[PDB]
Amino acid sequence: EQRFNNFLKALQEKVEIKQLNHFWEIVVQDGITLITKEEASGSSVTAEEAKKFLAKDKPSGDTAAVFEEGGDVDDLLDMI
Amino acid sequence: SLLTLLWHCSLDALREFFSTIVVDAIDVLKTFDTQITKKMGYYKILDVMYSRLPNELTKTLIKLCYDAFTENLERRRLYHCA
Repeated sequence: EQRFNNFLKALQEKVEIKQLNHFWEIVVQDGITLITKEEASGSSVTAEEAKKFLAKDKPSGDTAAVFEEGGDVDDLLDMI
Repeated sequence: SLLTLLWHCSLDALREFFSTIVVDAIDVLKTFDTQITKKMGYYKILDVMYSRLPNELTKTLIKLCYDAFTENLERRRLYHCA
């Protein structure tokens, strides 16, 4: 049980750091059934609630795009 | 001649005269001594142009000058300086 619980944590974070079009959103909306630990209750349910909603959104950071010599170009396109 | 007027020209006639020759400078921006001398003058006039104040094409022009220095006979060094 707990082994697949930490496996669930690992796979969830792995798909999170992965960026896909048909990403874990389909998995999560079907992962409404036990995507999180259940060996001792209490922590199990709250961890399930935390993992269900994947937790927030805010963009920040300069020169973080593909081919940084275009990141300044991306910065260049900010004046018109 | 030019920088004398440009540094002291009225900031209204500056806009008119430059806006007349924006693309006239963009196109020419892109033996060989004539080319480097013309680009000398173009840098030495566009800097004074920009010194005043900020269409929308202008965004491109930045890169069009940046590479001009990043390249790595003394006229070449003067070109990099300009």
